[PDB]
Amino acid sequence: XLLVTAGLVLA
Amino acid sequence: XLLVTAGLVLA
Amino acid sequence: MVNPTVFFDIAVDGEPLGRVSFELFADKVPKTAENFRALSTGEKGFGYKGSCFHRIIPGFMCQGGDFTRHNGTGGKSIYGEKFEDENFILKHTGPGILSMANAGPNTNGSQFFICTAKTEWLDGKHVVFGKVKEGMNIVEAMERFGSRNGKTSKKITIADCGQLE
Amino acid sequence: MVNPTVFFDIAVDGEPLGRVSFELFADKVPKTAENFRALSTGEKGFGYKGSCFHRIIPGFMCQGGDFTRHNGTGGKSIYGEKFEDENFILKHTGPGILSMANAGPNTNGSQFFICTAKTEWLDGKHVVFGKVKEGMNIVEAMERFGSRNGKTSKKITIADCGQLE
Amino acid sequence: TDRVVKAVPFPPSHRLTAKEVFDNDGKPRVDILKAHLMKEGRLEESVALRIITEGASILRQEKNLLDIDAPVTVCGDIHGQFFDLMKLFEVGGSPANTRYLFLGDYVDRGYFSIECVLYLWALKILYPKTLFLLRGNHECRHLTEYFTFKQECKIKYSERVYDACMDAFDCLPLAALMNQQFLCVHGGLSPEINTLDDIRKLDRFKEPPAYGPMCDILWSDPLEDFGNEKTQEHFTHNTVRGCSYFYSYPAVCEFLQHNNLLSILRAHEAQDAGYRMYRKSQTTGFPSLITIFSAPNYLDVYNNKAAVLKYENNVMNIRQFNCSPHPYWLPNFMDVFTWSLPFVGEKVTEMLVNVLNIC
Amino acid sequence: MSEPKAIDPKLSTTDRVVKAVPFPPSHRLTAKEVFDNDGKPRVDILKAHLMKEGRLEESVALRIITEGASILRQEKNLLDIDAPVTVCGDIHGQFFDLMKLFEVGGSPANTRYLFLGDYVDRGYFSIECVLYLWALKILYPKTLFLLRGNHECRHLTEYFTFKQECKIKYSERVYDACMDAFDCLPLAALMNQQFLCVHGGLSPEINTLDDIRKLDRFKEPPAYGPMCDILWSDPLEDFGNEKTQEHFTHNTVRGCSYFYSYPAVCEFLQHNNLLSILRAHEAQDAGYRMYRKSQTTGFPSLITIFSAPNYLDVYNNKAAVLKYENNVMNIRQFNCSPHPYWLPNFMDVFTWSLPFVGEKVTEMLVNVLNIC
Amino acid sequence: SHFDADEIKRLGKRFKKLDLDNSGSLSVEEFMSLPELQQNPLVQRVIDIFDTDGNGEVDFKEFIEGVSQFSVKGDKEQKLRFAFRIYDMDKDGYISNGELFQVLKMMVGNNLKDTQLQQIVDKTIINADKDGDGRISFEEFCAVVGGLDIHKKMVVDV
Amino acid sequence: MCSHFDADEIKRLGKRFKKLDLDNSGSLSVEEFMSLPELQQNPLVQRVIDIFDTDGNGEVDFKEFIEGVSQFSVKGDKEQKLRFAFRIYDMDKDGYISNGELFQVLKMMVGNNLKDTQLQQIVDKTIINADKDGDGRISFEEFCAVVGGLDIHKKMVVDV
Ligand SMILES: [Ca+2]
Ligand SMILES: [Ca+2]
Ligand SMILES: [Ca+2]
Ligand SMILES: [Ca+2]
Ligand SMILES: [Ca+2]
Ligand SMILES: [Ca+2]
Ligand SMILES: [Ca+2]
Ligand SMILES: [Ca+2]
Ligand SMILES: [Fe+3]
Ligand SMILES: [Fe+3]
Ligand SMILES: [Zn+2]
Ligand SMILES: [Zn+2]
Repeated sequence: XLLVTAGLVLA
Repeated sequence: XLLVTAGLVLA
Repeated sequence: MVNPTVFFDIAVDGEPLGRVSFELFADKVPKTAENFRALSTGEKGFGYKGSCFHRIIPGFMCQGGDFTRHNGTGGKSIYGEKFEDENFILKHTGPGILSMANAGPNTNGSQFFICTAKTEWLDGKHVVFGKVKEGMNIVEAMERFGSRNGKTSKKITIADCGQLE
Repeated sequence: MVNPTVFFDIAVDGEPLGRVSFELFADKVPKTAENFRALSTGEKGFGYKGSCFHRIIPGFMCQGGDFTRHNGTGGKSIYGEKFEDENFILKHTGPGILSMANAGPNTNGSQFFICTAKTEWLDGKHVVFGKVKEGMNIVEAMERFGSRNGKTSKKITIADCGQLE
Repeated sequence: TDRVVKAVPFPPSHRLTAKEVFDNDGKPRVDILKAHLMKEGRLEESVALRIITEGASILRQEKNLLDIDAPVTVCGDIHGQFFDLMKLFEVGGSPANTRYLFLGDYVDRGYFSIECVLYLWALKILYPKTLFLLRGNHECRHLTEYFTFKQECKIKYSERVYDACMDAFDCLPLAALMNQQFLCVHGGLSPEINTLDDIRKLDRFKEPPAYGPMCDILWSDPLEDFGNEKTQEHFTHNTVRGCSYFYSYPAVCEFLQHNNLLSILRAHEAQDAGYRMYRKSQTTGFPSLITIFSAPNYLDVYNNKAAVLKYENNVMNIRQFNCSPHPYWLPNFMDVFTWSLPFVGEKVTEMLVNVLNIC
Repeated sequence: MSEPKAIDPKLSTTDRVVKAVPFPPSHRLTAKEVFDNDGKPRVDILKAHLMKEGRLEESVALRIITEGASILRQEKNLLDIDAPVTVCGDIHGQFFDLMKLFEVGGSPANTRYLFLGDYVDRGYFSIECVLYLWALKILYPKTLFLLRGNHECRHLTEYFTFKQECKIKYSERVYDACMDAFDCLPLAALMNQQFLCVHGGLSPEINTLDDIRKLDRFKEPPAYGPMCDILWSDPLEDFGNEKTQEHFTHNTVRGCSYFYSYPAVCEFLQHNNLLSILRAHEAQDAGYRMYRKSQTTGFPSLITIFSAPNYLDVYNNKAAVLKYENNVMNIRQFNCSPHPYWLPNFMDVFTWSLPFVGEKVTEMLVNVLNIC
Repeated sequence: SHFDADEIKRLGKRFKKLDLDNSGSLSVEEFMSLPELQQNPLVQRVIDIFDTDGNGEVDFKEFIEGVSQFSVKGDKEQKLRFAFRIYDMDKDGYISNGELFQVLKMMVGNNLKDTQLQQIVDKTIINADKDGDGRISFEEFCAVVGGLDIHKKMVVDV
Repeated sequence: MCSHFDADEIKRLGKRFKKLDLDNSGSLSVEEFMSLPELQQNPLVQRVIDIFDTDGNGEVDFKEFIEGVSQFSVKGDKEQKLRFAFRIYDMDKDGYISNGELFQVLKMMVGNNLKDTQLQQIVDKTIINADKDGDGRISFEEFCAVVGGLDIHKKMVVDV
């Protein structure tokens, strides 16, 4: 989808 | 403080 | 849109105080609103009928819906377990907002609270599914029986509950 | 009130594109603002001078602030570890918003992100600490060098970071 | 086995054959295909190419401007969201006793784009004079190369199943004339399109150019100030989309009168309520433009509702519906190994270089 | 039979998981550690102990309360103070935030103070706030000044946590001692012949400054009347936007007292020739709220100063102290400071955990027997 | 002393259904089977109190003796002795500052911060430890939780 | 000889072993590793102990400490660095990553940022889109038939 993570980028 | 929990009421 | 309306007939130590009706925002929170509705009807065999409001903190809220333990520790949903926090579209804007009570993230059962004032700090933490339609006077009347820790002086119960329309 | 402002002189492959001014909210978020301002001056050895913008998605944000690995998995805070989510007071208004990236709840590091659109779904999940004060034309320029993947065709970098008032 | 969460469905290994999908008449069984596609089930690579080509050949023989007759149920963007398509057919009615008009964008954004093609195309074969499909701006190669439909087709099937879709998407009609009152496009108008005879004499069967009449049909949007025109001028440049134009109220409220049309029914843009009715044409009291969005909770992030638009008995019914549950996929359809290794490669190295910190 | 033995270095630790956090002292400060030879309190030695959640001996705690109660007794209802003053609002038991206001406002050794009430309730370090402020009032009798808030009575302290606080940390004797000392707290304050400083506000029964002087203090605040209204009155929600003119209206929010409007305030300021009325009582987001300025001067006719940041651990408000010197009113602002956790109503972890423990165990066993 | 076979027969049938490998001894997996026992904070703790031999696994003699403290025909002193053992991890008859914390982080989880949970664990000991040893006994536990009617809710039907 | 390190390399890491050894037993426990600053905030710490165990006893001795950190040298290879990376997704070391093992290792890293039902869905699909043989688990032949192109091995290097 539309997220801003550090390492495991999700949907 | 002012919380709404079910079992362990906090501050 | 076609949002259900449930009713609560309040009773102070057996004696009626009044009736509070809620609009369940099933349009914005379908799974969470169906839970409250089905428990108000008692179609699943269990529910809000007879249960008490164990925690009333005047100037804050009225917590209830613990039909298994009546003290805050219990309560169950119609989904067997304890369902997930559906969404947080709706905020605790002000007095009258009906919202779910949890034991942290994704632990929604039956217990809920009715805000008597604006509670913004609960946004993103608790799921809002309804508001008081008619009967805010009764919720204000319920307030007069509370205390700081929430323990009620006289036992306030939901003597009758169901669905309107 | 007496809020610290910092800058970012963007460089595409090597050549200058312009600066972006950032008003930090030390008033709303004290610790989180200092975690950006400290790495913006580079007063701990490691800073935002010579840093890469790994993920850039159009109509979303500009993720950057990773220097220990430059791919997205690294970065470290000024507290010698990875700090806690300060508070979720400020929301994602729309374009210009500067918020903290994380690896989940209470996992805040050195990595941040600048918004190019309204990102309300990240409220209560990411800690907002700043807004673009001046230089929004420079951010809209960095935007067009990205993709759906987040991949940067021409490697966008930060080469000059400091402080104003 | 070692399977932890056992209650969740396991995608069927079995890929459906030509016998199971099709019949001896050549009519596909949509209900046998539906329940399979819902369990994340795939098809035999040749029968997937047969549903597309047979359905592409049926769209080729159809003209540029289709003439749809009332009662119809107009849908907007489906955007990969298959599980939200099954719900759309329930609020709108069964494809047997209900006529349909989709305005485009079946692919991209949502991670189930190929299923939305296979079901709609299977429905196009079985009901050719009932189920009508148009062309949206995402039905081109450049927007599927950039977005997620190419990467979907490679992974779920082959790049040849993609070239089947790309050949079928060019056979898709641009506009629709619904009950001699409505012009139905994806985006909207064009300054190069004055009358309805400007849509009929166009070379379709090609990839939409960066400009031109074909582009503007699928790409155009109304002004954000549609009604309040302090700054007039009919057609301005579309800054939000990049290419194409913007159409103001007097640009629409003159196209209508010039062609005896009532209103324009479009999609393209994301709408919070699932639709949006714009400023009324003061000749009829009917909204000059209505946008219809059929993708609810678009990108699992905007909590938008979706609406469908059914016109029956001189009454326009706008029916709203909510998001249905769907299976998870990582971005770009990447496997856990490709997603997790860059994290392992550092969270083992940031452990070992931090074991050499003590001395 | 000595022989020095060899011990295990891995067994030389304690069970305590979060070793980094301080354990509150077991030592109770004596009169010899709190008080000097001249009878002067050692405030810097007190600060250092209370900030670590350390208690005093029940006897010396009483000495600090009674000694300061005796100094407040000899003071008038309406105090006479002058510039340079640093006016403070509600504290509501937020001790570690009272410690911060003494930095932003200045040390009590060279700075003049005026607290508008509400030292107790809501915050869980109220007895530490009384014990410090009273100690300051013994050491600086004419510099530090304390007023009476609506919470400085036995009605609100028995409903809220103050009585329980005293009972858990010290005893009920210290509560009773605090209650008489609270009676001895002055109601108003005339500051630099220009200002009138109270907790709540005005009263329909208070027309001049001579009214407050003749008022009988030294009692538990009444349900009706002047002394009650000094402590409870809030300004009418719309101040300057009053459509139907009235002077005092029944305060529906509080449930007692009255509401006061602008033609009720600008009326009082002329018959008494005062500049403004500084109050507290109402929680402000910015820690202050300057109301409608009287066009005859240009200075706010009311101020409402609130000195409790992140009120009730959740409001996320700033707090403001109020400095005044050389005809300029300086509104300093400050945020929250960390403070230790306490369970609601000072309860222990056993009375808090057992109802949940009782349940989570019963439901483990009733869902292991009822599965067949 | 034993009980009555009516209830023990029912317990035994339910015990056999829970015995996957039919050994008698139930492991971590042989308990984390049921959907209402996997997402509950005190499973591991109730297992360790049932295990009267310390092998890490529960058998029949123990499955009986554990639900015996919970049976309808129980007593106050018997029920609270179990409540005490939820916190007393190493079974020495004394709850420590580390044992008390661990059990509470099992319950409150992430809803309270570590420093915040430690502060209230430190404070419970200060106010409840009469002998001054830094730890809490059964006598010091009952002097706290004796006034409340907790014993009436720790009942199950067999 | 199949080992890597030489003279001054093994001598330098011998000075780093006595400092990590609190009880000076000669064997490093897990409760000896988690006392360091940047290790309690790392999901894969227990992994770089269970794999660093040539015997399996919970304690990482000096033989296993030299042999483990040996794959993290500039003198390490491709077939070797991805072999260790394969052993991360395998907790029991049977040389085959089973359906639910992958789940456990990913939850160690992802946790509650993905719902229970979500992680299992992508796992059941990663296997169906990579398990060519159809055994219901992934070997080192199939794991390499996927990741052996993104080249993460050039970064799995520390210094002696
Ligand atoms: Ca067994
Ligand atoms: Ca046993
Ligand atoms: Ca113990
Ligand atoms: Ca003891
Ligand atoms: Ca050792
Ligand atoms: Ca070993
Ligand atoms: Ca394995
Ligand atoms: Ca395999
Ligand atoms: Fe679209
Ligand atoms: Fe107050
Ligand atoms: Zn479109
Ligand atoms: Zn007050």
